[PDB]
Amino acid sequence: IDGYFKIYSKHTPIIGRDFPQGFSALEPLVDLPIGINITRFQTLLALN
Amino acid sequence: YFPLQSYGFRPTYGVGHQPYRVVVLSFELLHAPATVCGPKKSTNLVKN
Ligand SMILES: *[C@@H]1O[C@H](CO)[C@@H](O)[C@H](O)[C@H]1NC(C)=O
Repeated sequence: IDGYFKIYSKHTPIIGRDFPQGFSALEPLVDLPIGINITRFQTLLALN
Repeated sequence: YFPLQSYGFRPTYGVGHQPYRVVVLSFELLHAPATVCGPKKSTNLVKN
């Protein structure tokens, strides 16, 4: 938003198997004043 | 002719011929979120 990259995050235990039904707001972690275009993104994996 | 020429600074030289260190500070225009400012804080809390 307007030149700022904002990252909100939340760590929740999994009481069940996958994607529990519940509500929990995401607190803001990080704000960066980078001010450049973002249009594509990808995740990172590593092999042991 | 060689584009570069040695200064050959000497202490006995005059003020005009003496070496002088020059630093230029150039300020970037406001195109990205501002990341440089000055120290600006004072005063106490004084409650009630
Ligand atoms: C980058 O963002 C600017 C500002 O919104 C826009 O004018 C420009 O077209 C964008 N460039 C690309 C390659 O998406």
